[PDB]
Amino acid sequence: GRYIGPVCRLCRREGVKLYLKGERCYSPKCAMERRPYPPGQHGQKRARRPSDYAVRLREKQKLRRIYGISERQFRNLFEEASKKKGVTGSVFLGLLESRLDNVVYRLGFAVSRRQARQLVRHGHITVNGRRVDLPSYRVRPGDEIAVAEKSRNLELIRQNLEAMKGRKVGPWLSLDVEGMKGKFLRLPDREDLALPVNEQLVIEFYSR
Amino acid sequence: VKELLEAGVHFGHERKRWNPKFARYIYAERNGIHIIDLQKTMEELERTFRFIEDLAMRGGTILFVGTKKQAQDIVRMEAERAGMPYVNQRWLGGMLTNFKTISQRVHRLEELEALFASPEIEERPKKEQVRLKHELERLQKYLSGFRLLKRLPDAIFVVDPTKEAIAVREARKLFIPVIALADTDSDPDLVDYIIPGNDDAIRSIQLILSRAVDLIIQARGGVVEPSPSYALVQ
Amino acid sequence: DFEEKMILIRRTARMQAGGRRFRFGALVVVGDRQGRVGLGFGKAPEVPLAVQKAGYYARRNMVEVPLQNGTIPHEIEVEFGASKIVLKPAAPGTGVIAGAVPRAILELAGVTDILTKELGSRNPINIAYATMEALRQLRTKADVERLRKG
Amino acid sequence: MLTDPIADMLTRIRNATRVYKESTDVPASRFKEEILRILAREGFIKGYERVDVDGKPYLRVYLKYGPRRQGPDPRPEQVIHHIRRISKPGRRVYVGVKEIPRVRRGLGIAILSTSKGVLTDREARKLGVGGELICEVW
RNA sequence: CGGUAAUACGGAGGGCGCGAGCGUUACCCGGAUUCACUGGGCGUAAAGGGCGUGUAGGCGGCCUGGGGCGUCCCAUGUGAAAGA
RNA sequence: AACCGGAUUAGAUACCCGGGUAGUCCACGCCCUAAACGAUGCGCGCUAGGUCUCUGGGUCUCCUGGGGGCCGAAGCUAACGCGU
Ligand SMILES: [Mg+2]
Ligand SMILES: [Mg+2]
Ligand SMILES: [Mg+2]
Ligand SMILES: [Mg+2]
Ligand SMILES: [Mg+2]
Ligand SMILES: [Mg+2]
Ligand SMILES: [Mg+2]
Ligand SMILES: [Mg+2]
Ligand SMILES: [Mg+2]
Ligand SMILES: [Mg+2]
Ligand SMILES: [Mg+2]
Ligand SMILES: [Mg+2]
Ligand SMILES: [Mg+2]
Ligand SMILES: [Mg+2]
Ligand SMILES: [Mg+2]
Ligand SMILES: [Mg+2]
Ligand SMILES: [Mg+2]
Ligand SMILES: [Mg+2]
Ligand SMILES: [Mg+2]
Ligand SMILES: [Mg+2]
Ligand SMILES: [Mg+2]
Ligand SMILES: [Mg+2]
Ligand SMILES: [Mg+2]
Ligand SMILES: [Mg+2]
Ligand SMILES: [Mg+2]
Ligand SMILES: [Mg+2]
Ligand SMILES: [Mg+2]
Ligand SMILES: [Mg+2]
Ligand SMILES: [Mg+2]
Ligand SMILES: [Mg+2]
Ligand SMILES: [Mg+2]
Ligand SMILES: [Mg+2]
Ligand SMILES: [Mg+2]
Ligand SMILES: [Mg+2]
Ligand SMILES: [Mg+2]
Ligand SMILES: [Mg+2]
Ligand SMILES: [Mg+2]
Ligand SMILES: [Mg+2]
Ligand SMILES: [Mg+2]
Ligand SMILES: [Mg+2]
Ligand SMILES: [Mg+2]
Ligand SMILES: [Mg+2]
Ligand SMILES: [Mg+2]
Ligand SMILES: [Mg+2]
Ligand SMILES: [Zn+2]
Repeated sequence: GRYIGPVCRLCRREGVKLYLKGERCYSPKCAMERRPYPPGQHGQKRARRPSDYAVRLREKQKLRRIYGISERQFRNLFEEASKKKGVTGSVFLGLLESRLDNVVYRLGFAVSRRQARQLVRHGHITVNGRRVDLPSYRVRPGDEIAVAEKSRNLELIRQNLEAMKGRKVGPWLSLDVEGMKGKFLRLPDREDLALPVNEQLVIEFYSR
Repeated sequence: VKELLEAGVHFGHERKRWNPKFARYIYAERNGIHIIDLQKTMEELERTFRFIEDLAMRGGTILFVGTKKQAQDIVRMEAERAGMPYVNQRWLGGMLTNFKTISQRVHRLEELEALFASPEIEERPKKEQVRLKHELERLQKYLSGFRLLKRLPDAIFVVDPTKEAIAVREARKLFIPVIALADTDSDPDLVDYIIPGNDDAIRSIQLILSRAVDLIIQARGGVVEPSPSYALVQ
Repeated sequence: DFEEKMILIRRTARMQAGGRRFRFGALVVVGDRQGRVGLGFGKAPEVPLAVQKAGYYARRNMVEVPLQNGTIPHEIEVEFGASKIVLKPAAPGTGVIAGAVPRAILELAGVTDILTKELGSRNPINIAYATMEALRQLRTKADVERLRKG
Repeated sequence: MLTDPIADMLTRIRNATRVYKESTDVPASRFKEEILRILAREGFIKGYERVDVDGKPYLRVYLKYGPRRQGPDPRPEQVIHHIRRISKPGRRVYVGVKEIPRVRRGLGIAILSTSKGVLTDREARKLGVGGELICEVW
C-alpha cells in the first residue's frame, strides 16, 4: 500500500507546491501558503548547503511523491525506461503519465491523485468498455477512459465534471464531459508536462 | 628607413655559449666565434619593422627594456625620442603582471614630486625632509621611463631576452608581443618578432634602436633629425 | 552571466613556535554552461577570503569547450601526475556520470551527457587539474581538418 | 639488430616531432613506405621521399605542425598528437572487419595491414576486409 | 564516540528511508586499474636475480619468387528447447 | 674475536690502556652469503647542448671514435631527482 498520511506536510519538505491534496492546494490553506519551510522542530533553522547526493535524492522524491507511488513500482518503471529506445529522461515521464490513476486525475475525473486512485480501485473507471480497477494499469494511446454508467449518477462524479465545464485538458488528452468519456491521444512530451522536476537529476540519482 | 651595409658593424657575437635554438640564424664559426647570418637578419628585420610601423601609426605603446651596462643610456634617449616608456636600472618583478601594484608607486612619486614643488616641503620636520628626499630619489631612479605607462603596454622591446627573461616571461603570460634584439645566446622561440644581432657592442645597439625609433616617428608623421645617441658611441 | 560551484575547502595547517597557524584552501569552478569553464584555487587566512580568491583565479585561466549536442566530440585520457581522468562522449538521455569533482567541472561547462572514470590518484585537486587539461585538448572535426589541410 | 622496424619508424617520427624537427630519416623498406603513404595521404606528414645516406637507402619524412601559438610555450600544436604501435612481435593483433575500432570517434585512423593492402580503418571497412592492426595515429 | 553541555551511549519529541515488510549475519560479483588482455609496476614506496656462460623456448635487417599454415573475405552446415 | 688483566662507572659482561688464542698469510679441498649498491637486468634503435677528463685516429683554434664525471633541452617523476 502506498503512503497514507499527512500530505501538505510533503508540500513543505520538497519546497514546492504538491497538488496531491487536490483542492485546498489552490486555496490559501495549502500550508505552502505562509509556511514554505519544511516540517519538524528544526524546519525554521537555516538549512545547510545540500551535498551533491542531497540534491539528487530530494529531486527524485519531489517527482516520486507527486504521482503517489512506492519506490518499488517507481524503480521498476525507471529500469524499464533505460532499456527502451529514446531518451531515458522523457520516456520515464510518459510512462508515469500513462498510469491509469494518473490519467484519471489528468482527465479531471478526480480532484487529486489519491482520489483518482480510489476511483479506479473501486471500479468506477471504464477502459474501452471494460472495468479496470488497477491504478497501475498503463493506458495505451487511443484507449477510451470512461466512467461506469453505474457511477454516472454518483454525486461525487457529477461534482468534479461540473467544474470541468469549460476547463481545458492537456494536448495529449480529450474528454467528452456529458457522456463522461475520455481518450488518451498520445504520450505527452517533456514540454507537455510542467512538472517542476529536473529529470537529469533523477537519472543521475540512479547511476550510483 | 632600412640598412644594407651594416655588416660593417654587427657581424656576430658570443664565441660559443650558444643556445642551439639560435642555429637557424648562424652563418659560420670564424676565429672561434659565432657570426650571425647577415641576410637572415634583414629578413627578420622587415617582418619586425612592419609590425612596428603598424603598431606605431595605430597609436600603441611600446615598452623599451634594457638593463645591460651597454644599452642603459641608449634606451634612455631613444625611448625619450619616441613617446614610449622605458626600463633602465632594473626590471621589477610584476611590472606587467602586478602592474596594478607597481603603478601605485608612480602615484607616490607623483605625490611627492607634487609635494616637493609646494611650499610645504619645509612645513615638515627636518627628518621627514630627508626621508621623503630619499623616496623621490630612488622613485625617480627606477621609474623614470616607467612613469609614462597609463595601461599595460601594447608591445615590448628588449635588447637581451636572455638577461631580461624576467621581462619576457611576463609579456608572454599577459600575451603582450615580444620584440627583441637577440644574439647567439638567446632562445628565439620566445621572441615574437626577433632581430638577430649582438646584444653587447654599443656600436650596433645604437643603430638598431635609432632606426627603430626613426621608423616609429615616421609612422606618425613627425619626421626627426638624426638621433642624439650617436655621441654615446665613444 | 557567470555561475560558480565550490569543489572543496581544507584546513592546511602550518607549524610555528607556540602552536599551529593555518591557511584555507578553496577550489571553485566557474562556468557559463555555454562551453566556457574556469578553475581556480584560493589560499587565504579566513574561509570566505579563500573562496573570493578562487572565484577570481577561476575567471582567469578559462577553457573554450567544444560542446557537440551537449557532449564531447571524442574520448580522451589525461594523466596529471598520478591522477588519470577519462572522458567519453555520451548519447543524450544518459546524463553526467562522474565523481563529485568532474561532475562539477563538466556541469558548469555545459555538458549534459558524458561518461567518466577516475583512475590512479583520486586526489580532488589533481582530478580537477587533470579534467581541465583534458578539456584544453579537445578538438573538432573542423579543428583537426585545419591541422592537416596544409 | 633492430627489433621492430615499424615501432622504430613510429618512434623515429614520435621523437622527431617532439623537438619540432623539419625532417627525419628512417631506414628504407617497402612496408614502411606503404605506411608513410597513408600518413601523407591522411595529412599527418608533409610527405616523404627516398634518399641514400652513406650509400644506404633511407626515407626522409617531412613533418608538419600547427600555428605558432600565443603566450607562454609558443610551440605549435602537433599535427600528430599520438602514435602507438599496436600489433608488436611477440603479441600479434589481428582484427576482422567487424572488429576494426573507430579511432578517436572518427578523428583518427587505424592503419590496417590487410590481404588487400595497407589501408586506413575507413578504407578497410568500405573494402570489407580486416587484418593486422598496425597502429593508432591521431 | 563516552573520563560533566555527548546531534555517536540510553530514552523522549522531532526528522529522514523503505513500507507488508524492515534490519541483520553468512556467501557471490561490484567498487578493485588491488593479479592490471582491455588495464599496473620494481633508483629511494612492496619489487632487478651477486656476476657470467649458454640449453630449451620466445623474438627476427633489406630485395625477389613459390606455397597459402597463421590472418582476412564470401557461401553453407551447425549453434536443440527454455532463457536473454 | 674469545679470553687474562688495568681503569672508568651507580654498575662496565663496553667505549679507553696493558697483554693475548683462533684468525688474518701460503697450499689443496669445502662454504655460495653481503648495503655482492648505480639499492637502477641485458641488447638495439631514436631525442638540444655546454664543460672537465682517460685512450685511440685525424688534413691536430679543432674534427672524429671508445670510456669516466658535472651542469643541463625536450620529456619523465609523488617529490628528490634522471636527463646521448
Ligand atoms: Mg541500465
Ligand atoms: Mg538496436
Ligand atoms: Mg532510454
Ligand atoms: Mg538511453
Ligand atoms: Mg500528444
Ligand atoms: Mg548502473
Ligand atoms: Mg600581426
Ligand atoms: Mg630590483
Ligand atoms: Mg649575452
Ligand atoms: Mg576548442
Ligand atoms: Mg604514473
Ligand atoms: Mg555520438
Ligand atoms: Mg591508490
Ligand atoms: Mg548529568
Ligand atoms: Mg567533554
Ligand atoms: Mg548533559
Ligand atoms: Mg542524540
Ligand atoms: Mg541515540
Ligand atoms: Mg521518531
Ligand atoms: Mg509488494
Ligand atoms: Mg569485493
Ligand atoms: Mg578486476
Ligand atoms: Mg573496473
Ligand atoms: Mg591484494
Ligand atoms: Mg599488462
Ligand atoms: Mg591492445
Ligand atoms: Mg602498482
Ligand atoms: Mg626497495
Ligand atoms: Mg645488480
Ligand atoms: Mg636484492
Ligand atoms: Mg621479418
Ligand atoms: Mg622463426
Ligand atoms: Mg589459407
Ligand atoms: Mg535460442
Ligand atoms: Mg522464443
Ligand atoms: Mg675488562
Ligand atoms: Mg673494575
Ligand atoms: Mg655512568
Ligand atoms: Mg645464489
Ligand atoms: Mg625494466
Ligand atoms: Mg691526437
Ligand atoms: Mg662520452
Ligand atoms: Mg644531473
Ligand atoms: Mg622540463
Ligand atoms: Zn498542498
